[PDB]
Amino acid sequence: GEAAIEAVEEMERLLREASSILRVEPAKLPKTVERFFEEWKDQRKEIERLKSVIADLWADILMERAEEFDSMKVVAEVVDADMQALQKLAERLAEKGAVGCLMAKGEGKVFVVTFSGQKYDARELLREIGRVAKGSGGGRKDVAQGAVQQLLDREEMLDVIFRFLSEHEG
Amino acid sequence: GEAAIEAVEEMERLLREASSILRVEPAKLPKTVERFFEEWKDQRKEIERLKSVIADLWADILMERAEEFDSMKVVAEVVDADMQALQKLAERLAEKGAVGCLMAKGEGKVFVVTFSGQKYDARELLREIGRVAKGSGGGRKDVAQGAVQQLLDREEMLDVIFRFLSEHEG
Repeated sequence: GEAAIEAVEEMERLLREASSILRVEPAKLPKTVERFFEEWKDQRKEIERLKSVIADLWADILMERAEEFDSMKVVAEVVDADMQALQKLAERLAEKGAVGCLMAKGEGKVFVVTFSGQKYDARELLREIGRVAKGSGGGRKDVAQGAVQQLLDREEMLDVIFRFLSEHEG
Repeated sequence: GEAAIEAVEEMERLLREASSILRVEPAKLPKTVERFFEEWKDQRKEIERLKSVIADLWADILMERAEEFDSMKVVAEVVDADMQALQKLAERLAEKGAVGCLMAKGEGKVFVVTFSGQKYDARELLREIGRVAKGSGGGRKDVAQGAVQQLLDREEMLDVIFRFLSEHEG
């Protein structure tokens, strides 16, 4: 039973350890730990909130240079984004009833995305430009992910997508 | 020392509570109090970063709506922002060489932020718009914070900002 004291040291150890890495009286520890755990959870959601807004504004900015084709706003721009981003943008542009494609340079390859807020099909538009840039990908009707090897101009793009519009659907 | 035989019990509880809130065995507490604490600071950084990005984009989209007075851009708008935000925008907007004022509704008052990436002094201007919306603030030559009771329309703001520009132009 002489190990009943060596354990008491254990407890006092652990307490002061944690209690110290937060710079607080070992007696005001629980209170601050609770607080910190809260902030930690808040910050977690807050960051996720901010990430949203950024893609929001970002999409908005992308609409600012849109082209028109049958009252439809076509968006085609090269962007400094990772795929996850391009996807967060594709959706957003789509919900605004726009149609087009976004590309972004990746290491070794080019990330591509296509969105549709109209009857046209994302996947359909994607292949179409995929043939041009030499690559493939798939997705849904309103959004489509893809990877390619050649980076195209906003012109080359618009050109590609314009055909797809004037032809594949009317 | 009996008043100490319970003081030890105390720490057993203290330790057990902290452990309890971060859902971990007291043995493995400091390890966890550490990870979180780290992840805590990281988050705070990340958040402050995401903010300066929302700013970068936001401002970029405010100019898209600027009027011009003798080839200079003037931004005047009502935005959903807090004084920290405003100040973030004002600086960006001035760094891009623009004149103008931003106003946002708050708890019981209206926040004002004028700026000038030109010869004009942000303060002079604030003083002027403040005189009309009933309020005051201060700042440096290029940016200025202030509070006002009535929230101006864009017409109203532009109205003021231009009159001011015209006086220092004749």
